[PDB]
Amino acid sequence: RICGVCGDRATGFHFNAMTCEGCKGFFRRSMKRKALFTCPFNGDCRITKDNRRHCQACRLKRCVDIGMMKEFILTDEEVQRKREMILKR
Amino acid sequence: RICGVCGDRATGFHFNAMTCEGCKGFFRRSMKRKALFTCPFNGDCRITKDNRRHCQACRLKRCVDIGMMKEFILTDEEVQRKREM
DNA sequence: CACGGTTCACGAGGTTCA
DNA sequence: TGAACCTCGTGAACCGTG
Ligand SMILES: [Zn+2]
Ligand SMILES: [Zn+2]
Ligand SMILES: [Zn+2]
Ligand SMILES: [Zn+2]
Repeated sequence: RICGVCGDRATGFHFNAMTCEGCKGFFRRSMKRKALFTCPFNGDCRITKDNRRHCQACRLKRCVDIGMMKEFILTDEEVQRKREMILKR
Repeated sequence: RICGVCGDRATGFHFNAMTCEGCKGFFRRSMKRKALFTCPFNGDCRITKDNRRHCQACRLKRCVDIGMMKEFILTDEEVQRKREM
């Protein structure tokens, strides 16, 4: 269906919210990288499939608000223990 | 395509507008200095690739008249925090 | 299939130096 | 001023396990 962050074509659930592939990734990177973003405008930017790269603060706050969750992102160790298991197959 | 300010060949989007490399820089430099310009002639020079730099006031105007947003310029703070790594 | 991650080409922000 | 260059954030493709 539709991405709950930017409106774009969703591709399924990601981190617990219906989203597109861009926002799936923006959300994982942003949380892992612990980025802190700051809106250049008013803090209530209207996110769309085309302007979403313009306000990260608003995009990120939106992800969290529609329900996306960091706890679903793997930790480095979980990834490692996981690379080890695919590389043991 | 073509630069929305001078007609030069644009290099991609810049501050949210299709623009050449020079107008890109001119915009960012002006805004980072708040630089206010005045125009030596009337107040509507026709900006071209050639003259382009003879009227700062009219150019910066046209820049804004086509979308370029000073908000997309990195803040002294962000330009810094980031300037570390 | 669903949904975690990884790969890699590409856009757009800033910087250098003539 | 602006050509040329350095960076890294993006997202389309794609891999792998549950
Ligand atoms: Zn989205
Ligand atoms: Zn915003
Ligand atoms: Zn131009
Ligand atoms: Zn003028």
